[PDB]
Amino acid sequence: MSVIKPDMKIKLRMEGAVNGHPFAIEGVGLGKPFEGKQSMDLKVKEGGPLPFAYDILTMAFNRVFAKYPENIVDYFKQSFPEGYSWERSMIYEDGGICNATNDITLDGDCYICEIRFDGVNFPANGPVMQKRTVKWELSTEKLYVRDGVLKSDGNYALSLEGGGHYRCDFKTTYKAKKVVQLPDYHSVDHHIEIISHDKDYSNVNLHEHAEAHSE
Repeated sequence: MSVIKPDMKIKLRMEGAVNGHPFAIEGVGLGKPFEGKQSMDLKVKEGGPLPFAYDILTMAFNRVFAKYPENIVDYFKQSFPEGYSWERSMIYEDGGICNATNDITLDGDCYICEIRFDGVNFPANGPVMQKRTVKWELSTEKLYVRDGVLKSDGNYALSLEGGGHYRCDFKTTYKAKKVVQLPDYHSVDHHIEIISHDKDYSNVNLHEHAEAHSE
């Protein structure tokens, strides 16, 4: 509790590859852990202009920024100052698959995030490589306990240019770096949005709003 403040800073770096194309992105941000809101400025440092849709990256760019009611255990605010890491697979319906990890530490009032992101098998004719995505729809993450850690699933969808949706299945494992109380089964609704961007998304402002529920 005492380590989590109403306003806290974010620093992150992402390294990765999509279809073998390497890149690196750094971010600085700000968030309100109790109101479940955060914003960040992201700059592509290497591998730009990115030849794939930026939207496959945005949910990789921290569940401490989610509004939790008093009747649901908060795995994430419990884990600090030591922090926690996660592991995630994102399986798109045309066979592209992204794996990603994130190690989250706290230094003072600033979350430090190291992200590895690796996607493969995106077809050259598909919405990702041709940059035909518009936005993520509202995403409901379902969290449950297995083997003493916290897992989650999600059936998410990107709306496309010209209509229709592009489905992706998310599978996440969360691992706190210290012993914490484990929550019951519950949900978190996420709204993610690219607020601003330049010509080739070398500069992007990203916003997220997340709230937890269980009834």
